[PDB]
Amino acid sequence: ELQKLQWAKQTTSICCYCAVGCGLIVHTAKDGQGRAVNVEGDPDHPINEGSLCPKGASIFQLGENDQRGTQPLYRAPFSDTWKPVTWDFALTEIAKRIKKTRDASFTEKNAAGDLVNRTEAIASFGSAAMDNEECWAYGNILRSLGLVYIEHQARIXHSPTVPALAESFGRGAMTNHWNDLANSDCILIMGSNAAENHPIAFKWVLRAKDKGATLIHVDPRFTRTSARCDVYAPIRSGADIPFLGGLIKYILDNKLYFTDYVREYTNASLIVGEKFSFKDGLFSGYDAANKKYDKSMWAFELDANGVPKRDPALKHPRCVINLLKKHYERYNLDKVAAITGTSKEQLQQVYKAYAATGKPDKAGTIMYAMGWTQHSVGVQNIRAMAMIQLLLGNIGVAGGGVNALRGESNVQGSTDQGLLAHIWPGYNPVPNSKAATLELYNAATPQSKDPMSVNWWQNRPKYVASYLKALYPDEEPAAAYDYLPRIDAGRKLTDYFWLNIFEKMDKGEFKGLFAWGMNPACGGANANKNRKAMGKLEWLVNVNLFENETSSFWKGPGMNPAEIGTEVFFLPCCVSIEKEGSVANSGRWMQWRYRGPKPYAETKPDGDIMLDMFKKVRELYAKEGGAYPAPIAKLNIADWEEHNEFSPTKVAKLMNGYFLKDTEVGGKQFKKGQQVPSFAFLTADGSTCSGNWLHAGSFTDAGNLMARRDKTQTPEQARIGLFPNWSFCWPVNRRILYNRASVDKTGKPWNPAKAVIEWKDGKWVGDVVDGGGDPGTKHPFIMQTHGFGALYGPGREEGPFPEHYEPLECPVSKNPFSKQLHNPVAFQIEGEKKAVADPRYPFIGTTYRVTEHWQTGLMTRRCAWLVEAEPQIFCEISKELAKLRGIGNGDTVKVSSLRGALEAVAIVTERIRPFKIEGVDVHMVGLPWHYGWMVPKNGGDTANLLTPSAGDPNTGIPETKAFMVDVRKVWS
Amino acid sequence: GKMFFVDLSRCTACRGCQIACKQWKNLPAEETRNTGSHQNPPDLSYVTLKTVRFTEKSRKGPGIDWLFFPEQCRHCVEPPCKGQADVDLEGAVVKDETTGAVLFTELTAKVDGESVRSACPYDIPRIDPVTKRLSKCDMCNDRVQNGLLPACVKTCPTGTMNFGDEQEMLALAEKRLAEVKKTYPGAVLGDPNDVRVVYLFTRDPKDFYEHAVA
Ligand SMILES: Nc1nc2c(c(=O)[nH]1)N[C@H]1C(S)=C(S)[C@@H](COP(=O)(O)OP(=O)(O)OC[C@H]3O[C@@H](n4cnc5c(=O)[nH]c(N)nc54)[C@H](O)[C@@H]3O)O[C@H]1N2
Ligand SMILES: Nc1nc2c(c(=O)[nH]1)N[C@H]1C(S)=C(S)[C@@H](COP(=O)(O)OP(=O)(O)OC[C@H]3O[C@@H](n4cnc5c(=O)[nH]c(N)nc54)[C@H](O)[C@@H]3O)O[C@H]1N2
Ligand code: SF4
Ligand code: SF4
Ligand code: SF4
Ligand code: SF4
Ligand SMILES: [Cl-]
Ligand SMILES: [Cl-]
Ligand SMILES: [S]
Ligand SMILES: [W+6]
Repeated sequence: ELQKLQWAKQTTSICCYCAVGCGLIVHTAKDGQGRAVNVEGDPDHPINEGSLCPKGASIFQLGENDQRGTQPLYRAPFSDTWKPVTWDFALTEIAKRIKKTRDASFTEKNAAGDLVNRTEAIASFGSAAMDNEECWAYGNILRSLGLVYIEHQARIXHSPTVPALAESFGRGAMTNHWNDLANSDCILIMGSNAAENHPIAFKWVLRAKDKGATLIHVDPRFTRTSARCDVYAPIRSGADIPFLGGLIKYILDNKLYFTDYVREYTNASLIVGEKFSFKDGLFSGYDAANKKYDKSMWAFELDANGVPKRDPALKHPRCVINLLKKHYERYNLDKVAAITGTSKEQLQQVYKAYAATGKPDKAGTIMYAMGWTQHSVGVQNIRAMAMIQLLLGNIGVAGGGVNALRGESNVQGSTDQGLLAHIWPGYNPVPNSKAATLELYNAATPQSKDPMSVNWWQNRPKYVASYLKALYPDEEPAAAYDYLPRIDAGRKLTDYFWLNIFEKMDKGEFKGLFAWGMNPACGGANANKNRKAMGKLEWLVNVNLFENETSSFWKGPGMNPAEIGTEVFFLPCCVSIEKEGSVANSGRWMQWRYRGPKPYAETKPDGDIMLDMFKKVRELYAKEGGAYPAPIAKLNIADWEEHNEFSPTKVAKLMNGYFLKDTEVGGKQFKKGQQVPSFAFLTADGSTCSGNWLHAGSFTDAGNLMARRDKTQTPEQARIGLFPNWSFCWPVNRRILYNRASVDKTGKPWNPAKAVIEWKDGKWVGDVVDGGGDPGTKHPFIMQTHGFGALYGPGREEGPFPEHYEPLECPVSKNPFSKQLHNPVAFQIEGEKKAVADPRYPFIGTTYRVTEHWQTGLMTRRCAWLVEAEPQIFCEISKELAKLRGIGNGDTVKVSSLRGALEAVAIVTERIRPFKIEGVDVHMVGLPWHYGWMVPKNGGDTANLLTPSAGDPNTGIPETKAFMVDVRKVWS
Repeated sequence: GKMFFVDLSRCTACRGCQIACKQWKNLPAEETRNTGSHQNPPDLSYVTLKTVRFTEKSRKGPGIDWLFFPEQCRHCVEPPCKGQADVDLEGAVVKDETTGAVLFTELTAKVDGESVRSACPYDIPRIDPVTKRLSKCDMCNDRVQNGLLPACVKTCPTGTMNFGDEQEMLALAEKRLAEVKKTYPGAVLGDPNDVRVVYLFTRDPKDFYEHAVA
């Protein structure tokens, strides 16, 4: 027996860092009664098999960390010191501040006279770091208080993936899962540094390569990923659409597309209306004065039955696939090479290797993340790759898909729970001010008259009614609908998102902010604006593991505490191994984890903090009365607690849902109190509650399916690694989305050796089928109104096809693709200066991660083994730029933009080379964003001092991956 | 006895192994600074038994050869370190003949530490300036005695790290060398008949580290 592990109890957990979702084994002293003594990998877990990267391997140091918060701290207005306070003081006073601010700001009706019942003077940020049950409860607390400004990591992360992939396929999530990568014939890693940022993924990537896959890395930098790939090609930051449109042209010109898949399963055959056109970089319907498109100009031509017209011959000039060929004909190799910097030879090599996967018995996959999302064209970057995958028949297949790699351990779950301003849990839209009734809300859902179109969102009334019953079980759904706040129908949606929240805050329009498990003083683009704007708050509640740049922004760089009136409450929460609950990984696997040690010192799990705070608000309303108290007073919080604490188990069962009365549904009889077995059995009439329809099926009368640790598989399942009995994925355990597209009209797989589903002896075997129906009876994309993979996607803010636009700060003021330089509807704030081919800021700036740190480094800058490996902010530059500026390797340099400046250590490397753009060498400056002024000594500050608060018009994500800077040697 | 086979053709320099070694032993961190490299700590030391060394070599066309070397004691079949320690005081360096581990004891404080380091053809031993004790990788010998993998082998995400009985591990090393040579024609095993940590280098081992091989 090992001395180290003697008299220690073993429990399982899931890594608190990235969305791979690796399993842990925790040992806790004194048979569970003491501190953690050891944290390492779970050998039985099917994803990591005991492996951990340096972040997972250091969780012991994170949890058992003498720098962790111990109890609440209070910073009075104009004070330079924290005062330790009790939980009771902190939460009593926070309840007073919430209520004072709500009672003064609450609006029953908007200026138009429409009911909105909202509090506009409080915002909340966070958090993908909380458990799923905590995320769900948190969003419901905030909406009961009337908030609409509710955001988190997702906004500044994978927000553009959701509309990009929902436009394309019907859903926003990663389509496949980590184990499935080993099934791929060609893995393109592009806009991702997976060997550093999803390290255990490389177990499965390299297994693909062992079985004959080609691995391709396309990145402005040569990284630790590039070192292990077969093909490495550079690409200039912000030049993805040229590269991807060139591959569309290549596939169409060479007839490398999967003809039958494209004809049957994509919208290739649909006829676009005569009002659609594109000229000189603008689609039809551009309103120059309002910087907006009239998207009605992009509509399909409809038949007399109101179904889009189709030409199965693919001959009509207005067929999607003919308009697609016409759009991408400009993307020839010479023009793509000239704008990307990528040689024609390397473009041909990558295009040939990847487009080879258009064969039915071959599968290509894309692994992407922030290199694609964090742009003013983030949605369109992703759309272009979704279109490629559809042309090649890679959607729905093993080893294929769009592997949009989620970031935080539960950013999939926090998005699923609606911690974004535009969505309730389960991707039901937040009502706008014109949806005056639940009937008017439901009438917005598109209907189909195509009998082969499943159009599954027609079930939305069941999900919204069951959600309103989860919150307000005593009320009819139509009555409860009036409790929840509404956004103004008249406004751009981006007015409600992260960047505009900070702009409003800088104008003094917010009294209070919750920084709940986020560090916006470091993680938000244009961090100088953020740090200044937080001093215009009356109060800030920061919930986090350590004191940090956000909690303590009032004593940050250049700040005078004596001039800053913001009252701050710092509330220390528990680490992941100190609580129970679920996290949803990038493949939508909802995994249950257990407590090892008790909470450190006087720290609390987020669920208890938010429930105790909310109960204090409810008690204060009982004492005083106030603004429209009903939504607060009536909220069903009985179901969230057991033994006077937050109950992960009870909240998870409520999220799944249960029957409030005896009900007959799907000709089955259910009893009051039974769990809902799946979302198929939810009702619109108030019989069922379900906090989140996607969770209906996760926690049934059979028990907690998220807690399953069964690696049992049928032969067909084990051939591709579905592990359907390991945890539970939404929706209803469909591990590979869109898997009806993986079979022909008879239900035979395109690629039998890697079948996902297969029609055998009158049933679908393998994965859970994504949409019920016999073979050939339904279009395969069941969440799409029309049923098809969309090559042409007319719901996007800057058009139905991707088109190259330069980054909003760019090295050239020419675009060879068209007259249009920038995204003509981009999110931007008037007055904010942009460096466009400015010789004062002549270098491309981009920001990215290293294996050893996490996020803003709030967590990992406290972990001595990770600081040891990567102690300081660095600046990566080529030898050629180093020579131009007289910078030696290891020298101190100053990187500057229009918005800020910071010092870093130069890393001079051949891993970065010039980008030859129209014959002219363009130099880049790379920075990590893991550093901040609080800790460690000489670590440096945030790269977000440099980044622009401007970006994608669809989702408001900032362009943190492509801006402009200068670099200069520091002589000190 | 046991053996590591370390397939450096699979290494992503994640440093999982570097952190896992410290977590298992509860080792302290060094004071480090960035001097123009991801590599850190820059060297083995009394508190650092494994560091991943990073070396960049120019290659024609885009990209480089980025060579990663997770350095540790090689657990020599016949360790010179022990021969030298034994000149000053026996019992400073002992062998586990079941596992093959070579093990430093606290009696290293009473031998000439610089001479013991000089005797190592891999330049592995490191001396504590305060106590004069020597440290290095101890093969996670107590884990191995208890039927577990070494911490750095268990943690590795890529199949770079492999551990098992010497006959199976040398057969695996020769099989993998033949396969990797299809892509990396200068691939070689490091001193495979002399050591219990057998590295597969993708090119001249001295490009990975000056003391990569004897
Ligand atoms: N080690 C580590 N892992 C993490 C995290 C972490 O902090 N540390 N954070 C987690 C989170 S929240 C997320 S969202 C994921 C993000 O994971 P990634 O997206 O992998 O993260 P980054 O390193 O920011 O960006 C990936 C790559 O984009 C490249 N790049 C820069 N500009 C461009 C461009 O315009 N186009 C293209 N094609 N590439 C470009 C960069 O050089 C970089 O190598 O990582 C998660 N995992
Ligand atoms: N320049 C630039 N900026 C970026 C990015 C980039 O690539 N470049 N990446 C963007 C992306 S993808 C993301 S996701 C964001 C991240 O931005 P933030 O979310 O602000 O980053 P952090 O706060 O560092 O990381 C998440 C927080 O979760 C906290 N936490 C951990 N466990 C718990 C818990 O149980 N409860 C609570 N309440 N808190 C907990 C951690 O302590 C940590 O502070 O940054 C974005 N910003
Ligand atoms: S950070 Fe990601 S890859 Fe690393 S151990 Fe955690 S879940 Fe696994
Ligand atoms: S854990 Fe494995 S892949 Fe990571 S650096 Fe160590 S040997 Fe290389
Ligand atoms: S075998 Fe054990 S002591 Fe040696 S490097 Fe690996 S973790 Fe460290
Ligand atoms: S590598 Fe050096 S320290 Fe390790 S056993 Fe061999 S001679 Fe001794
Ligand atoms: Cl203080
Ligand atoms: Cl030893
Ligand atoms: S994230
Ligand atoms: W993220």
